[PDB]
Amino acid sequence: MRILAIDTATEACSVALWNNGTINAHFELCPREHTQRILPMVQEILAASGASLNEIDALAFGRGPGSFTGVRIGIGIAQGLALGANLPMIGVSTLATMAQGAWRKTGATRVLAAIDARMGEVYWAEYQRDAQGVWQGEETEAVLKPERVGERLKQLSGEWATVGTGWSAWPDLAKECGLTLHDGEVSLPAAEDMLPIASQKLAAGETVAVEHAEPVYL
Amino acid sequence: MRILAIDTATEACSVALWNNGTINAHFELCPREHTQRILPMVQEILAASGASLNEIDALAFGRGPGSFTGVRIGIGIAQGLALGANLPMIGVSTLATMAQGAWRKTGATRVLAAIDARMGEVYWAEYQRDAQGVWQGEETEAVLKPERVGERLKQLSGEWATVGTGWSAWPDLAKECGLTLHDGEVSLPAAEDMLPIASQKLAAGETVAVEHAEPVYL
Repeated sequence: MRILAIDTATEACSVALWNNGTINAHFELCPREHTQRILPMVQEILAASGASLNEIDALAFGRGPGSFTGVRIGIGIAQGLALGANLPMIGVSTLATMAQGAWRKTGATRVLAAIDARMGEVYWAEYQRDAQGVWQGEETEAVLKPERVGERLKQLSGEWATVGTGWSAWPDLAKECGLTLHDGEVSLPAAEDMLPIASQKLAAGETVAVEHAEPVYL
Repeated sequence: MRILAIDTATEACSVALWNNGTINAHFELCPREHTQRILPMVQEILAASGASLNEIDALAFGRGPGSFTGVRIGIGIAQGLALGANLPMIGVSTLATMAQGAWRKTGATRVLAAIDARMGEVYWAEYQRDAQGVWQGEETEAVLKPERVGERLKQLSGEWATVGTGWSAWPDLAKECGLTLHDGEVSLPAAEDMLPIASQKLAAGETVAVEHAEPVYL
């Protein structure tokens, strides 16, 4: 089947289409104005793989956390796209997406995701890929102050890969914790990494109707 | 046939559905966050008239002028909705929409539309309904300084109905011009008034594909 993923949760916007494993994706840093770029990206990606919106089985959307406005804009477009085509929707975490990206690029299986939320906050998550490739640790997603993150890091063990803008925003985090951290090579989520996660949810039937697609509230 | 109109160009957001003349509409003042309200409004309206998105013949969208961000958000959702359903799109002017509203509520046939654009500017238009009900004067749409509007008013004649927030923002306009002005009873556009205009365009085949739907640039 086919899965179309869309992400506009952060400073970047991206689209990806999954077709029996074969991926078609596009990623670009999105200005303070995302909306104007999604639709064209979507139509390009669909055309590239010779697919119609009505031929897609599910539409994966970025449920955040991240930009309050950006996350909601993306969900809005996604719903529009899914409603007009009667498509089931799949919410995917921005933090989990970056973790999958770390696995894709560096083979990391334990990811500490930290997003530099404005005004001194950070969106945090501790993700660990299990044997079936499902990222465990969604219950750890939270919005914390740098200080509490530093506190959290002292309770962790084993090695981890770091992903997200939060690390460069608060360089003391990786420095003061006694953990062995590796660079996940992921600063921002990419729709292409949303696909593997959306597919596993589809396989389990964890989808939502258009009217129930919403942003995560941490 | 059926026409679905959506407007989020100004401080208000609205949706309306035309079914062989029978209208179903909803209007509400939209906060600094519109996106979150459109989809539900759309699904409500479609359900109320027992219609599916795929049963609609055209999707009318607010092409502005108005909020730079608001206008683009609306177009984005509309495109999403139209693409997933393979629907032809119809751009409708925010100023013309308010003029149609004035005709609906007061029978006005000559409308001076003025929108209070931020930072001391005003979106302006001189609209006149012809015998077939088509609003002539689209070529007059422009972004002007209050002073130039006052200047423009001195070149006009006959009576006019006033619509838009621009009049209350610059009360000297109606006071210093020698024109007989009547209250159009319309401060903000309503999707329901976009319908008659979208229908005439549909009848003439003046529609655009999803990828060509864009905001007006004054």
